[PDB]
Amino acid sequence: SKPFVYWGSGSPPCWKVLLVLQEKKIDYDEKIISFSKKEHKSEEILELNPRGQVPTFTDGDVVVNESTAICMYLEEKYPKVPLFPSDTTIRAKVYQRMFETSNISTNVMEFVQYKMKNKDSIDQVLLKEKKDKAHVELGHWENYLKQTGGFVATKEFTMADVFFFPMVALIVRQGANLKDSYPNIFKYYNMMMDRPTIVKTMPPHWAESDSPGNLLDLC
Amino acid sequence: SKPFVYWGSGSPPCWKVLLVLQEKKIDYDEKIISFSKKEHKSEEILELNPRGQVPTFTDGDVVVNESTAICMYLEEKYPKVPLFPSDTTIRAKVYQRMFETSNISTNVMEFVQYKMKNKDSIDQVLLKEKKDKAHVELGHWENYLKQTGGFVATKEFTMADVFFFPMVALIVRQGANLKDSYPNIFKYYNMMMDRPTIVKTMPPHWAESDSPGNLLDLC
Repeated sequence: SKPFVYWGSGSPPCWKVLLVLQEKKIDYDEKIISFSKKEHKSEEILELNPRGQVPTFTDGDVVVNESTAICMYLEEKYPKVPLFPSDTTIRAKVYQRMFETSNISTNVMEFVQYKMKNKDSIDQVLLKEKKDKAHVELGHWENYLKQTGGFVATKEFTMADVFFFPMVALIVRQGANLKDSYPNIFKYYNMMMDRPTIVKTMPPHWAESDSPGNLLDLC
Repeated sequence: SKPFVYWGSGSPPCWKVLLVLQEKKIDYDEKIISFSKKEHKSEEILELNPRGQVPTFTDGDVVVNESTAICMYLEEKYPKVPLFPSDTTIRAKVYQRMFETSNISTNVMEFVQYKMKNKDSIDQVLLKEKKDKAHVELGHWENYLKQTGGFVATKEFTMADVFFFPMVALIVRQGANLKDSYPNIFKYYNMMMDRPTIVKTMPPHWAESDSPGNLLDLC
């Protein structure tokens, strides 16, 4: 009857879900949980999601948890505002961009991961690899955006941008200065940051919290 | 006109693609590359896939690389033999299982990862965590299979099994003894191993190569 979504601030998988709902204009109920207070580990969550993770989503009797699965279900259940074009060939490219975004987590966020799981423990001999790998990954997306001149997969907003943008917003959040090193991504970020649905779904805790600044040196 | 797939032995993302093609009975051309000889890094591959990875797939003018994207494209382009049921609610569960399989790589394969990236370097204090985490992850799937009594998402073979099985076959390949600890997964594995399409797509190099045996102690 009416989708309900349990989610938390700062979580790209949660953001993906909110963006799809907003873009498709679907009315939904929500429960903003507290990560710092471990509410994603509550019994109400576990009943619906034995992994005790967010997002956890329900829609009538339907219950779905994996962020990507939720997005796919919403696109299929509410076809009114399609986040995929109709041409099968073009759709293939949207799917390609969507799933390729996972490489950003691995190749880029690992630079932020390492600068924490053992910080104050120099190893710039290897650290060079990671930072360099982050630059290589970003290069791909820089090119993609350069090629489209608009969004990440086509000249129109699609499911691919739902997956991509949150990752870019997170990167900027960590203090990355993309203006001159990655002009197209920066331009993409600025355009998207002005999109009403994105404005509505910015992570609530970022406004009053300081940027961790783990990518201030990325460049 | 006729799909063409570049792929390598032992790669779950490649296996996923071959299974979809075989299950849907789509006729395709193929180029079996050599990982040990770095043919996935060839110029012919790079032209199609700048990441120099496999699987790389083409179908006429369409070019798609991400394994999941390839599978989605095939399901959409060749609807004759659907790997998804028609009911949107049930499809949601198939999507859920498909994407949740990624946790197996992270929670289970990490036990195999660690027992290599720094083997002969005891740390059973932490090692306990990893092994234990692998058991927790497998528990979920044990339950799922217990609940269905058949396949991983429903009582019918679906896209979810395409994603799941390769990961289980890999686990067994590493020497896991699931018979008594995870009876339903073992039963699932045996049934699937007898499925003609799986028989046809077993990783070619496994027959004459010894099992790495990194999960012989998992139990």
